[PDB]
Amino acid sequence: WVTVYYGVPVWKDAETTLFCASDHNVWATHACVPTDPNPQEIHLENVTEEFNMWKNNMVEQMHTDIISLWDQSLKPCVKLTPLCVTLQCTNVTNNITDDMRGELKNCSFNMTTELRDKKQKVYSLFYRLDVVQINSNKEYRLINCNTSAITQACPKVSFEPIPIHYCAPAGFAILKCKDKKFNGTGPCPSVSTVQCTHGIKPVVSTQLLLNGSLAEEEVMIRSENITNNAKNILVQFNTPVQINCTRPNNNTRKSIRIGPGQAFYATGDIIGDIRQAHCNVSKATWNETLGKVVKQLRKHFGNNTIIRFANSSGGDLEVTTHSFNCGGEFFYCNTSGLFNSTWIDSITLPCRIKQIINMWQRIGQAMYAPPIQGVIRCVSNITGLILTRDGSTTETFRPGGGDMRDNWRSELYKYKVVKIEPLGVAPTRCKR
Amino acid sequence: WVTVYYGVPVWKDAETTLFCASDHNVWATHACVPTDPNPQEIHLENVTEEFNMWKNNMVEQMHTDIISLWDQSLKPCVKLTPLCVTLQCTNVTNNITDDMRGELKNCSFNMTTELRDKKQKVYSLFYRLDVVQINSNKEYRLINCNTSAITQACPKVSFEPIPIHYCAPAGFAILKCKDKKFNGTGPCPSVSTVQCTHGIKPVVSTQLLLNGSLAEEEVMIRSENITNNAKNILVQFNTPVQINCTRPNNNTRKSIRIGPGQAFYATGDIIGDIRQAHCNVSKATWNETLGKVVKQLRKHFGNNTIIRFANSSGGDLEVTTHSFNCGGEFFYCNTSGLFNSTWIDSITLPCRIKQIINMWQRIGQAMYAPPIQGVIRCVSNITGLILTRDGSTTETFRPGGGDMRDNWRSELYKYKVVKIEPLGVAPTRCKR
Amino acid sequence: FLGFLGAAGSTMGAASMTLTVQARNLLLTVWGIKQLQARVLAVERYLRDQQLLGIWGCSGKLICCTNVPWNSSWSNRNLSEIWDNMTWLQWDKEISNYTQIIYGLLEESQNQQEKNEQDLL
Amino acid sequence: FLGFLGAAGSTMGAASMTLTVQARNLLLTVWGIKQLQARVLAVERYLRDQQLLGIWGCSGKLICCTNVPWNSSWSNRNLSEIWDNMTWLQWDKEISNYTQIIYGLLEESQNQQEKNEQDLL
Amino acid sequence: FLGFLGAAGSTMGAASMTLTVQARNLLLTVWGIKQLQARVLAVERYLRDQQLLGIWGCSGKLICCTNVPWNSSWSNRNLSEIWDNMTWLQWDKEISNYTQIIYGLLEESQNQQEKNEQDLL
Ligand SMILES: *[C@@H]1O[C@H](CO)[C@@H](O[C@@H]2O[C@H](CO)[C@@H](O[C@@H]3O[C@H](CO)[C@@H](O)[C@H](O[C@H]4O[C@H](CO)[C@@H](O)[C@H](O)[C@@H]4O)[C@@H]3O)[C@H](O)[C@H]2NC(C)=O)[C@H](O)[C@H]1NC(C)=O
Ligand SMILES: *[C@@H]1O[C@H](CO)[C@@H](O[C@@H]2O[C@H](CO)[C@@H](O[C@@H]3O[C@H](CO)[C@@H](O)[C@H](O[C@H]4O[C@H](CO)[C@@H](O)[C@H](O)[C@@H]4O)[C@@H]3O)[C@H](O)[C@H]2NC(C)=O)[C@H](O)[C@H]1NC(C)=O
Ligand SMILES: *[C@@H]1O[C@H](CO)[C@@H](O[C@@H]2O[C@H](CO)[C@@H](O)[C@H](O)[C@H]2NC(C)=O)[C@H](O)[C@H]1NC(C)=O
Ligand SMILES: *[C@@H]1O[C@H](CO)[C@@H](O[C@@H]2O[C@H](CO)[C@@H](O)[C@H](O)[C@H]2NC(C)=O)[C@H](O)[C@H]1NC(C)=O
Ligand SMILES: *[C@@H]1O[C@H](CO)[C@@H](O[C@@H]2O[C@H](CO)[C@@H](O)[C@H](O)[C@H]2NC(C)=O)[C@H](O)[C@H]1NC(C)=O
Ligand SMILES: *[C@@H]1O[C@H](CO)[C@@H](O[C@@H]2O[C@H](CO)[C@@H](O)[C@H](O)[C@H]2NC(C)=O)[C@H](O)[C@H]1NC(C)=O
Ligand SMILES: *[C@@H]1O[C@H](CO)[C@@H](O[C@@H]2O[C@H](CO)[C@@H](O)[C@H](O)[C@H]2NC(C)=O)[C@H](O)[C@H]1NC(C)=O
Ligand SMILES: *[C@@H]1O[C@H](CO)[C@@H](O[C@@H]2O[C@H](CO)[C@@H](O)[C@H](O)[C@H]2NC(C)=O)[C@H](O)[C@H]1NC(C)=O
Ligand SMILES: *[C@@H]1O[C@H](CO)[C@@H](O[C@@H]2O[C@H](CO)[C@@H](O)[C@H](O)[C@H]2NC(C)=O)[C@H](O)[C@H]1NC(C)=O
Ligand SMILES: *[C@@H]1O[C@H](CO)[C@@H](O)[C@H](O)[C@H]1NC(C)=O
Ligand SMILES: *[C@@H]1O[C@H](CO)[C@@H](O)[C@H](O)[C@H]1NC(C)=O
Ligand SMILES: *[C@@H]1O[C@H](CO)[C@@H](O)[C@H](O)[C@H]1NC(C)=O
Ligand SMILES: *[C@@H]1O[C@H](CO)[C@@H](O)[C@H](O)[C@H]1NC(C)=O
Ligand SMILES: *[C@@H]1O[C@H](CO)[C@@H](O)[C@H](O)[C@H]1NC(C)=O
Ligand SMILES: *[C@@H]1O[C@H](CO)[C@@H](O)[C@H](O)[C@H]1NC(C)=O
Ligand SMILES: *[C@@H]1O[C@H](CO)[C@@H](O)[C@H](O)[C@H]1NC(C)=O
Ligand SMILES: *[C@@H]1O[C@H](CO)[C@@H](O)[C@H](O)[C@H]1NC(C)=O
Ligand SMILES: *[C@@H]1O[C@H](CO)[C@@H](O)[C@H](O)[C@H]1NC(C)=O
Ligand SMILES: *[C@@H]1O[C@H](CO)[C@@H](O)[C@H](O)[C@H]1NC(C)=O
Ligand SMILES: *[C@@H]1O[C@H](CO)[C@@H](O)[C@H](O)[C@H]1NC(C)=O
Ligand SMILES: *[C@@H]1O[C@H](CO)[C@@H](O)[C@H](O)[C@H]1NC(C)=O
Ligand SMILES: *[C@@H]1O[C@H](CO)[C@@H](O)[C@H](O)[C@H]1NC(C)=O
Ligand SMILES: *[C@@H]1O[C@H](CO)[C@@H](O)[C@H](O)[C@H]1NC(C)=O
Ligand SMILES: *[C@@H]1O[C@H](CO)[C@@H](O)[C@H](O)[C@H]1NC(C)=O
Ligand SMILES: *[C@@H]1O[C@H](CO)[C@@H](O)[C@H](O)[C@H]1NC(C)=O
Ligand SMILES: *[C@@H]1O[C@H](CO)[C@@H](O)[C@H](O)[C@H]1NC(C)=O
Ligand SMILES: *[C@@H]1O[C@H](CO)[C@@H](O)[C@H](O)[C@H]1NC(C)=O
Ligand SMILES: *[C@@H]1O[C@H](CO)[C@@H](O)[C@H](O)[C@H]1NC(C)=O
Ligand SMILES: *[C@@H]1O[C@H](CO)[C@@H](O)[C@H](O)[C@H]1NC(C)=O
Ligand SMILES: *[C@@H]1O[C@H](CO)[C@@H](O)[C@H](O)[C@H]1NC(C)=O
Ligand SMILES: *[C@@H]1O[C@H](CO)[C@@H](O)[C@H](O)[C@H]1NC(C)=O
Ligand SMILES: *[C@@H]1O[C@H](CO)[C@@H](O)[C@H](O)[C@H]1NC(C)=O
Ligand SMILES: *[C@@H]1O[C@H](CO)[C@@H](O)[C@H](O)[C@H]1NC(C)=O
Repeated sequence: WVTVYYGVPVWKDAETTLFCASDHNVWATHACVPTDPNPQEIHLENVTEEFNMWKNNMVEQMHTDIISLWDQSLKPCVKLTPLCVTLQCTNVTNNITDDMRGELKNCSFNMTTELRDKKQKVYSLFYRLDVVQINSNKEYRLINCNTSAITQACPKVSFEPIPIHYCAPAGFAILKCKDKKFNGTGPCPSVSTVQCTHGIKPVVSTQLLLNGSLAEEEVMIRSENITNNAKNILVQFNTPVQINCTRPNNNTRKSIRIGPGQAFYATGDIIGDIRQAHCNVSKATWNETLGKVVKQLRKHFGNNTIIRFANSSGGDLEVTTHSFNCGGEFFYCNTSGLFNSTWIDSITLPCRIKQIINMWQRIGQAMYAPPIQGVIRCVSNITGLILTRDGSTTETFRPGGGDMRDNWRSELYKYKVVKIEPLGVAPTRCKR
Repeated sequence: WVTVYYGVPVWKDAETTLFCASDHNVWATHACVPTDPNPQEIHLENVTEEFNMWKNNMVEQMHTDIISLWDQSLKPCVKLTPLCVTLQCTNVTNNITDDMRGELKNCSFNMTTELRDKKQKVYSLFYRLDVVQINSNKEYRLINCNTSAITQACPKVSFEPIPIHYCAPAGFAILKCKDKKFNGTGPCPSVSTVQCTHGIKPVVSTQLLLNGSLAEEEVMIRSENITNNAKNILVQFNTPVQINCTRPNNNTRKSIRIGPGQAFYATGDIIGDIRQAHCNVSKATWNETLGKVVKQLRKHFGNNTIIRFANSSGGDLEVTTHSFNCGGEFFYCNTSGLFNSTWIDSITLPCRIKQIINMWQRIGQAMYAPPIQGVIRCVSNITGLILTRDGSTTETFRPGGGDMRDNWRSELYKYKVVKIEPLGVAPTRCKR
Repeated sequence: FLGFLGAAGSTMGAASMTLTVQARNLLLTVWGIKQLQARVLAVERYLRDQQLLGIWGCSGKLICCTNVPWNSSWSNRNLSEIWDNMTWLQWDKEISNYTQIIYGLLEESQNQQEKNEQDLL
Repeated sequence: FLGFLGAAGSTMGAASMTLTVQARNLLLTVWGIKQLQARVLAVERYLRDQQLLGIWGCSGKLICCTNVPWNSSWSNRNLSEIWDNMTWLQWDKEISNYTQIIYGLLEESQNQQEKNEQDLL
Repeated sequence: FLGFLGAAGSTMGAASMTLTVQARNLLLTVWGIKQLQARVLAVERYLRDQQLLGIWGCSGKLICCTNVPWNSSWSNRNLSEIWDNMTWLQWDKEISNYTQIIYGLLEESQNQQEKNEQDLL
């Protein structure tokens, strides 16, 4: 009566190590497995599987992998310890517009040279957000000097978010939920087995999610607990909103030798006029998009509820603004022009630029972003929002963010990792 | 009719990772598998196998392994950053012969001390090839100061080229071609299977191949394409030519403390007379050897062709001279006295010595070779040449080199790595 | 037809014809360690199942008929329901609590016949 | 006699008496990773062949007689040429294009008898 | 009863009923390498013994009866002493010098019957 089968199509929830695969990067370079040009996907008929995007450890793994890869790409680069000196700074007033009056500072300092016996007097431009006035009214220091060592990113390694595919090790499988109108939790039909995830771009941003995937039919609202005001709401658009960002300043770069085989990349004089960095969002598109978002929020809050949008709360620049990295430079844009309405050309968002960046939410590891020559222009898709609900007839929504896991959870919500358990027994009617 | 066999003696070409084995080294120390005192070799009767030494990835692997081992042996050693200072230099004129007038410089400088608050005035001797005049007519800097950081090799790790055996992992095998008069390509009979290669010494040199293996019967000319003047010709001798090199200067060494637990090894005053380093090649032996080389070149170029030898073309010292490392010091010898003839006591080759060495063909990692006390005398075998053909009745051959892979290709030409494929099927006459 | 896990939603007797489909899918130094650990684990898991089939006398088989009777207390169902209605995922849940009992019994009966077979030779 | 691969130049029927000779030869952290990868791979390759023999019903054997007929289109030669003239290296080249077909057929016939053997019990 | 190695002090015939007890117990990057090497080795040692049982024709068994006669020169004792008085540790010492001879004979007899079984089909 007892019979033993091996190769039985049974699985259990599991947590394992996934490996990266992909078709001068910060992240995946040669330490990444080449992908399968014709990957498989198998539809599972009559299979219902429970998914929970808020308990998905693929998110934790991706967070750890991208931070570790980030650090490994800075480890061999030039230390800028010799740069933490007293700076003598004045204002840049040459062909400066009103929007940036006081934003750039012209600083001179005594830097080391290839030879230990000699110093050189050099100057460079810094943004006001990179420096601290000390004491002598022209004396400044870089912002990180009392907190951390700073290194210069190697200007050969780009920050372009080249996609990574996560693949399961043998004995494991990745299940994908294809059920449209899947809100991140509970069971879903239409489950398929895949070898690897689709390519997910490690785009780093706050408030607005850029260059991600789109919802299949309608705008979707996902949250761990929609009635808990301490939780974030991830909003996935079913259409992109195009955003055009720029730094309209023709910059030049100069190399300062600071030691035997090391150089600092400094910003030289700006060619032409000096103007403020900004992003343009089409107003009509934004308005239609916001339309769809409210229609869906009402499904959870009432169709007779007043829904208001408001700008972010105060706090650190890295959280209160829309942070992104494009063209190799780090932008901090003011989104109060996008979130200012009751219910529901172009909208111009002014932006600030920084050179000294404290990544993720760490303290102790700062990096200096070498300046980029020429003029930067970026075109990207807003594919979703991170909102926080401020809270009896109205609700207020504000932009949120800063926890990078929310930016990956939004792409990995469809995937689950399971472990295959090939043995099983059953009654039959035979006897050895 | 179908039957399945496992353990079938079939193989395919393959590329794998081989491991090192061997019977205070730069290269193989304890991270190397002890060898088998009674290694096996199995003659394969009736097996013809195609070999191609120019596509042999064992060469690429060895090149990568020796560079990586080299770097790991410098990683923990003293940095000489504090040495890149302005030097005040004069000439060494005390008992200096004419051959070296102006070759050595007596330089003083302000060096750091164990204590951060104090400096010391020290002096040392440098070769003119190690320094650059700057500006003040006595001011010099070390040559690498505007290019790279320099580290001091640890004077406990020798550079002696102790042999390495390459061994295949299970499932793989190394096939050896024993066919005498094998020119590196095409099929050959007399193939045997070995567990590991013979011991190959990682001798680093240009132009002349030293201390390698000899041809079994006659001098052999090997090339990828003998009619392509862009390719090198490897010439393997069937007899050694003995070469005796020396640095006839009784040097002394002094230790300068430069920090808390670090010291710089400097060259002190030379004891006795100062004379030029040189190498002696027996003339008659060289002439007979060259005789044999031409006789064989004529097989490819015509027996009525005039064959001329000439010295190297201009360019970097590391290429135009015969570079080698012996006794712990790096020699650059002038070979124009060996390659100066139409067709076909001792020949004295003058040599230069350097302390600052840029290994392989890299830029950014320089090393300082601590001086060796006493007098250096080396005896070695020239076992082959690297020639380049300069090119309608005559051909000119000149010394070549600088690409280290050509020095290993000359020892690994006999070996091929294959993968064993133990399953196979065949018709038979049985039925389960 | 469908490949790996394609039969997951099929009934137990519709499935169990695809056993080779699933059986074949079981097969900077920090990234090196992570990948090797994943590969070493796949090997170890595979071998534990093979050892277990071996001690039960099922080595080399995907469908092994044993000499242990089925206890109705483990699952009081007939063959029609088990093989024609249920899927393997459902079955695994139903008898999860009896797996270790069954495994112990399978080992014991093999030890007994392995010895009887020696006495007969 | 000769050891590993000694029979490589021998004919197929002279060879195939040495199957255990070849079967037994299949078995600073950067150097650590390189060596472990080589060792892990040797294990994985070994196990894939063993799994394959298992699903074909040839587990535990070096010479396995199967129930799949030979198609003359794969190689129209008689036994005298195959076993007395040819070597295994030559044979492998001759039927390289049919290897996957043969492997698929071997798996199928095992699945069929594995099931017939259950019905007879 | 007692678990792993519990029978070590028992006689050979009292032991050898516990074979599954022992069979189942055979299964910062620097610490990573040390642990992986230990795990890789456990796998390699396991597989070498399994390969060896395979070439002797004992695959899948814990107690394998072979077709090789016992040479009294290896141990001139009767069954009563070997199975009722001696322990396995004592026995292993007594015949240590004959282990490789016995292993060679076991391989040879399997090669011969493996071939005879082909001729009979
Ligand atoms: C959202 O996706 C879009 C596209 O999918 C992405 O926009 C792309 O950004 C990159 C980087 O800014 C653009 O590529 C650059 O274009 C400029 C044009 O003058 C070139 O000069 C750049 O080349 C320099 O830098 C390279 C860095 O390795 C060097 O290798 C090279 O030699 C040059 O120095 C570079 O080509 C790209 O064109 C756009 N794509 C489009 C369609 O505009 C956007 O950034 C994504 N959004 C976010 C926030 O990531
Ligand atoms: C070609 O091969 C020959 C031999 O096969 C090889 O010549 C050998 O070179 C080494 C290194 O120069 C010689 O050994 C040295 O001899 C001197 C003699 O006074 C000793 O002082 C040296 O010992 C010191 O350095 C050691 C380094 O670890 C210390 O451990 C030791 O305590 C001393 O400090 C050392 O013994 C060797 O004798 C010759 N061999 C012969 C036969 O002359 C030659 O260099 C090879 N050619 C090339 C280019 O590699
Ligand atoms: C920043 O300050 C520097 C001086 O510290 C300015 O550079 C000088 O510009 C004058 C203009 O004629 C030149 O004559 C000097 O020779 C320049 N000095 C150096 C060191 O080059 C610089 O232009 C200022 N930059 C900005 C943007 O205001
Ligand atoms: C983001 O942009 C808005 C719009 O330009 C800034 O809003 C101004 O804030 C000051 C602060 O009291 C008000 O007095 C102005 O009237 C605001 N302007 C408008 C049009 O509302 C806002 O300050 C910017 N945020 C940050 C952090 O700089
Ligand atoms: C913004 O989103 C649109 C819509 O997804 C992207 O355009 C699509 O790109 C895919 C790529 O295969 C095409 O198949 C679609 O047909 C494109 N849609 C349209 C309407 O052309 C667009 O590339 C995205 N922009 C960025 C910067 O990623
Ligand atoms: C480092 O300094 C050396 C010495 O001044 C530079 O090499 C010289 O470059 C000039 C360029 O015209 C040549 O004419 C000289 O012959 C070179 N000298 C030698 C000894 O080769 C070298 O380029 C400098 N390196 C850098 C990165 O600037
Ligand atoms: C190199 O220069 C140094 C001085 O910088 C010479 O050393 C001096 O030699 C005189 C000779 O009597 C001594 O009195 C001094 O005390 C020495 N100075 C030191 C600091 O020791 C040195 O001999 C020169 N070396 C060569 C080879 O010319
Ligand atoms: C290598 O040695 C030869 C021989 O001593 C040097 O040859 C001399 O080169 C100069 C350059 O014009 C000639 O004027 C001499 O007549 C040459 N002498 C002989 C005997 O030919 C050669 O220069 C040395 N090479 C280098 C790079 O120093
Ligand atoms: C130079 O080559 C000769 C010839 O190969 C080497 O001497 C041989 O060394 C082997 C080592 O086992 C002996 O078996 C040979 O009998 C030696 N030949 C002679 C003629 O004695 C010599 O050692 C080589 N020199 C160097 C420095 O490697
Ligand atoms: C402002 O731009 C014009 C454009 O030609 C230039 O000539 C002028 O000198 C600039 N002013 C300053 C202060 O650089
Ligand atoms: C730079 O501009 C700011 C604008 O508020 C002003 O307060 C500051 O004093 C200016 N600095 C100098 C050096 O003139
Ligand atoms: C550089 O050092 C000199 C030394 O006198 C000092 O006067 C000068 O102000 C320093 N430069 C700066 C920009 O601090
Ligand atoms: C998501 O869908 C499940 C399906 O039952 C539902 O229970 C859950 O409440 C939904 N999420 C929200 C935020 O309503
Ligand atoms: C959602 O948040 C509310 C806020 O108090 C809490 O009471 C409720 O239990 C939460 N939902 C779940 C499923 O815990
Ligand atoms: C962005 O640039 C494209 C052309 O590259 C233009 O068509 C589009 O309207 C721009 N978007 C905005 C918001 O200006
Ligand atoms: C939000 O808008 C208000 C309008 O008064 C402004 O004061 C506030 O600073 C804005 N907050 C941010 C973070 O931009
Ligand atoms: C927000 O809406 C009010 C409505 O009167 C408008 O006056 C204000 O300028 C808007 N704020 C922004 C930042 O556009
Ligand atoms: C920046 O100025 C230089 C000066 O000639 C000009 O050639 C270059 O095109 C300018 N860059 C841009 C993006 O306009
Ligand atoms: C040259 O050598 C002799 C040898 O004794 C020595 O006495 C003399 O002082 C040396 N000359 C110099 C300048 O050192
Ligand atoms: C050193 O000798 C060289 C030989 O040419 C000469 O040119 C140089 O000026 C001498 N240096 C000193 C400091 O006398
Ligand atoms: C060492 O420093 C002193 C400081 O006055 C200087 O005069 C001397 O020339 C320096 N020595 C050298 C060799 O440069
Ligand atoms: C090497 O021998 C092969 C054997 O056929 C021949 O084809 C090849 O041309 C030879 N190499 C040269 C350089 O002639
Ligand atoms: C050898 O070099 C000549 C030079 O042009 C070339 O034509 C010939 O094809 C090369 N040989 C081979 C085999 O490619
Ligand atoms: C090298 O030295 C040996 C003795 O050690 C001597 O017999 C030989 O002739 C020398 N070679 C030359 C070229 O002088
Ligand atoms: C080669 O010999 C010639 C003879 O005039 C000489 O000029 C040339 O510099 C020599 N080349 C080398 C690299 O020694
Ligand atoms: C090269 O040969 C010529 C022949 O006359 C001779 O004069 C010359 O000195 C030789 N060159 C060398 C470097 O020996
Ligand atoms: C170097 O000089 C010292 C001075 O006594 C002497 O003892 C030593 O032997 C000399 N070295 C050589 C190789 O002659
Ligand atoms: C069946 O299981 C029950 C307990 O679940 C046990 O008491 C009974 O003896 C078992 N049947 C047999 C035949 O052992
Ligand atoms: C046997 O199958 C029939 C089919 O209807 C089912 O009703 C009955 O309950 C089954 N037996 C058991 C033990 O459940
Ligand atoms: C033999 O192979 C041919 C194609 O190569 C195929 O059509 C034929 O049916 C095969 N024979 C059998 C019995 O299947
Ligand atoms: C059968 O063997 C004979 C031996 O001469 C050979 O000639 C014949 O061609 C073989 N059969 C086939 C199908 O080739
Ligand atoms: C038993 O072993 C002895 C040597 O120990 C050997 O001579 C004898 O032939 C063996 N018996 C048999 C049957 O082979
Ligand atoms: C057989 O068993 C008896 C039991 O007493 C023992 O005395 C005898 O020596 C044994 N045979 C051999 C070969 O030792």
